[PDB]
Amino acid sequence: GNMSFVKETVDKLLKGYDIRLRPDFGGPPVCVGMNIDIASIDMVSEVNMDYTLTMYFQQYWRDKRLAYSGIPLNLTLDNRVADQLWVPDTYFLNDKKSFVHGVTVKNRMIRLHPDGTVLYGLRITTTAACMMDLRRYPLDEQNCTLEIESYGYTTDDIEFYWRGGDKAVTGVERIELPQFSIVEHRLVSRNVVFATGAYPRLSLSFRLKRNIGYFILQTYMPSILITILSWVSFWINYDASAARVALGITTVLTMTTINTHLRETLPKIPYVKAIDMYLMGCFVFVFLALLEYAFVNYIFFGRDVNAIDRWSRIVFPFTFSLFNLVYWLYYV
Amino acid sequence: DPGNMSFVKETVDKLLKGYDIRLRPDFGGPPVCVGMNIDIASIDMVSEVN
Amino acid sequence: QVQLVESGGGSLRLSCAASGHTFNYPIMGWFRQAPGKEREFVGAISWSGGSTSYADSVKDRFTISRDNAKNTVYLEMNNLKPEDTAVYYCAAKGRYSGGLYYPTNYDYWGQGTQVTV
Amino acid sequence: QVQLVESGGGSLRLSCAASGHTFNYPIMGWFRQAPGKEREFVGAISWSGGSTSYADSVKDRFTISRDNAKNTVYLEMNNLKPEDTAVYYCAAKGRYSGGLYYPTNYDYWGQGTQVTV
Ligand SMILES: *[C@@H]1O[C@H](CO)[C@@H](O[C@@H]2O[C@H](CO)[C@@H](O[C@@H]3O[C@H](CO[C@H]4O[C@H](CO)[C@@H](O)[C@H](O[C@H]5O[C@H](CO)[C@@H](O)[C@H](O)[C@@H]5O)[C@@H]4O)[C@@H](O)[C@H](O[C@H]4O[C@H](CO)[C@@H](O)[C@H](O)[C@@H]4O)[C@@H]3O)[C@H](O)[C@H]2NC(C)=O)[C@H](O)[C@H]1NC(C)=O
Ligand SMILES: *[C@@H]1O[C@H](CO)[C@@H](O[C@@H]2O[C@H](CO)[C@@H](O[C@@H]3O[C@H](CO)[C@@H](O)[C@H](O)[C@@H]3O)[C@H](O)[C@H]2NC(C)=O)[C@H](O)[C@H]1NC(C)=O
Ligand SMILES: *[C@@H]1O[C@H](CO)[C@@H](O)[C@H](O)[C@H]1NC(C)=O
Ligand SMILES: *[C@@H]1O[C@H](CO)[C@@H](O)[C@H](O)[C@H]1NC(C)=O
Repeated sequence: GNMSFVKETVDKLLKGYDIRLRPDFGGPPVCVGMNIDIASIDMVSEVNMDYTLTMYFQQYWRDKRLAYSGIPLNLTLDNRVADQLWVPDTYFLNDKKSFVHGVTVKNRMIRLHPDGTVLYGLRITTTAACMMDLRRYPLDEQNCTLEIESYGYTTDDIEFYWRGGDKAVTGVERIELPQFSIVEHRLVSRNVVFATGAYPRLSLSFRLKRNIGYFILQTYMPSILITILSWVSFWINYDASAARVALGITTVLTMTTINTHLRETLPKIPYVKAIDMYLMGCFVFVFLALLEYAFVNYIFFGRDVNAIDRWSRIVFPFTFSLFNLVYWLYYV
Repeated sequence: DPGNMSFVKETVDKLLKGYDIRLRPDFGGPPVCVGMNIDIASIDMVSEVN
Repeated sequence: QVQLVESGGGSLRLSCAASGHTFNYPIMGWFRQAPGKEREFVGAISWSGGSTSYADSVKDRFTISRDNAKNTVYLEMNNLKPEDTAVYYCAAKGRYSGGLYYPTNYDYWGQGTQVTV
Repeated sequence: QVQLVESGGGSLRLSCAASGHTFNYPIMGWFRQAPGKEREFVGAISWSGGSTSYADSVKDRFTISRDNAKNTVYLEMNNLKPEDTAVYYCAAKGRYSGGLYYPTNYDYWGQGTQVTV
C-alpha cells in the first residue's frame, strides 16, 4: 500500500469511463440487487394520508469497467467518487417529497471490489403516500407500501431483485410508532407494463394495526360518562324542572362538542366510521333521556310518573349495555 | 460496431461536438413542433382556503 | 386478496361481483378473449366515482358502471355485432400497477362468461 | 441500567424478567451457547412486541412473546432436538445499536440458564 499505486489503479479505472452508458450497453440487462435497513417511521398522517420513512438504501451491481487487479482488498473510496460513476436511476414511485441527508457530508457509500462489483449506499428520508381505509376506524388495519422502480430503463436494460430474498429488509423491529404496531411486512418483485415498455419494480409493504388505548382514554370514556350523567336525571324528582332539564341540555351540548372535536382532526371522508356509529348511538341515548323527562312533564301537570321513572331507571343501563356489547362484538 | 461501447461513446461525442444549446432546432426555419404527454400519478390535495 | 365472479351474460348486462380486500385493488377492468385470439382490453372503471376508460373499438356502444354498495361492476352492452362473440373476464388492479390496457398488470381474474349473441 | 433474571430450564418455556431503565433498551434478545462454540443468536423482540426475529435454524420450532407491565419475555420451545442442549441467555440492546445477530451490540446480559435434552 504505497498509496500511489492505488491512485494509478483508480485513475485508469476512470479516464475511459462514460457515465452516459450503462454497464453492458447493448448487452444483457444489468442485475441490480437492493436491500434496505429501516431506521424509523416518524409519522403516519391520516389527514395527509402519508408516512415518513428513514432508511439506508443499498444498491449492488457489477460494472466490468470498474474491475481492477493487483490490490486484493476492497476499495472504500470517498463518497464524492459517486459523481464520476454510473449509478442506477432508481426512484420511489409513490413518494411525495424525499431527500438525501447531507451533514456533515453527503451520506453516501461507494465500495468497489476487484471483480468490478459496486456497492452504493444512501441515507434517505422520504414521505410516501399511503391511502387509508377509515371505515372501521379506529379499529382499523392499514397497508402501506414503498414502490421502487427504474425511471428510465426498461427490463431490457436493468433488472431488480432483493438481496437475500425475505432477509433483504432489516430494522423492522426498530420502528416505534406510538399509535401503530407493525403486524407484518412483505417483499414483492414484479414487472409493470407501460406504453413505453415493461419496467422492473420492487415493493416493500407494511401492515399497521392501530392501538385503541388512546381512543378509549379520549373518546369512549367521556361519552359513557356523559350518558351516565344523563341517566342521573331520572333519580331527581319530577318537580325539579330546572335541575332535570339542565342535565339534558348539558349532556347534548357536551356530546355535540365531543363530535366537533373528534371530527375536526381527520380527513373529510364521505363515509361513516365506527366511532361515528358509537357516537350517534350515545347521542340518541341522551336524546331519549331528555325526551323521557319531557314526556313525563307533559303527562303530569300541563297535560304514573313513579312507574315510568322506575322503568326508565331499570331499562336505560340495560339497553346501553346491550348496545355497547353489540357494537364491540361487531367491531372485534 | 454492435455492442461496442467505445463506438457508442464516440458517436454520442460527435453528436454533442459543436452543439450550440443557445439555438433551437431550425433556428430561423419553420417552427419546431413539440408534442406533449401527461401521465397523472395523483391529485394529492385540493384547498379552498388557498 | 380478492375473489371475482361474473355472470349475467342484444342488451346484455354482465355483472362482476367482487369480495375481499377491494380497497387495495381500486381499479376494475373488463377484458375480452375471442375464440383462439389474444386477450384484449374492453373497458376500465375507477374506484369511488366511476371514472371510465374505453377501447377504441367499443366506444359509445358498451358502458361500465360501479355500484360500491353490493361491490359489483356492471357492463351494459348495446349495438351488438357478430365480432362481439367471446369470453369476457373481470379483473382487479392494484393502486400502483400502471397502464389500463395490459392484462399482466392485473392480479385477480374471473372465470369468464361466454357470449355468443 | 437493567438487571435481567431468567427462569425455566415435551416443550420448554423459558422466561426472562427485566428490572430498571427498560425504556432506554427497547430490544430484548435470546441467545444460545453450547460448549466449544461462541454464543449464537436465537431470537429478538421489540418494545411493542409486534415485530419478532428468529435465527435461520429455529424457524417455527421456537417462539418469542413479550408481556409488558409484567415486563417479561417468554421463549417457548417446541419439538426439541439433541443440538438444542445449551445455556440460554437474555440480553437487552439500546435504541441505537444496530444489528440483532451480533452479541457485542448488547449491553446487559442474563445468567445463562442451562437446558439439556
Ligand atoms: C399490502 O397491500 C398490497 C396491495 O396489493 C399487497 O400486495 C400484494 O402481495 C402479494 C403477495 O401476497 C403479491 O403477489 C405476489 O406477486 C408475485 C409477482 O410475480 C409476478 O411475476 C411472476 C413471474 O415471476 C408472474 O408469473 C406472475 O404472474 C402470474 O400470476 C398472475 C396472477 O395470478 C397471472 O395473471 C399470470 O399469468 C402469472 O400466472 C406475476 O406477474 C407472485 O410471484 C407471487 O406468487 C406467490 O403466490 C402465489 C399464490 O400463492 C403462488 O402460486 C406463487 O408460486 C408464489 O408463491 C404473489 O402472487 C401481489 O403482487 C401484491 N400486489 C401488488 C399490486 O403488487 C401486499 O401483499 C400487502 N402486504 C401486507 C403485509 O399486507
Ligand atoms: C471484500 O469484499 C468481499 C465482498 O463482500 C468480501 O467477501 C465476502 O467476505 C465474506 C467474509 O469472508 C464472505 O463470507 C463467508 O462466506 C462463507 C460461505 O458462505 C461463510 O462460511 C463464512 O462464514 C463467511 O460468511 C463472503 O462470501 C464474501 N463474498 C463473496 C465471496 O461474494 C471480502 O471479504 C472483502 N475483503 C477482501 C479483503 O476481499
Ligand atoms: C509505489 O507505486 C508507484 C507507482 O507509480 C511508484 O512510482 C513508487 O515508486 C512505488 N513506491 C513504493 C515504495 O513501492
Ligand atoms: C470500437 O470502437 C473503437 C472506436 O472507433 C474502435 O477503436 C474499436 O476497434 C471498436 N471495436 C469493435 C470490435 O468494434
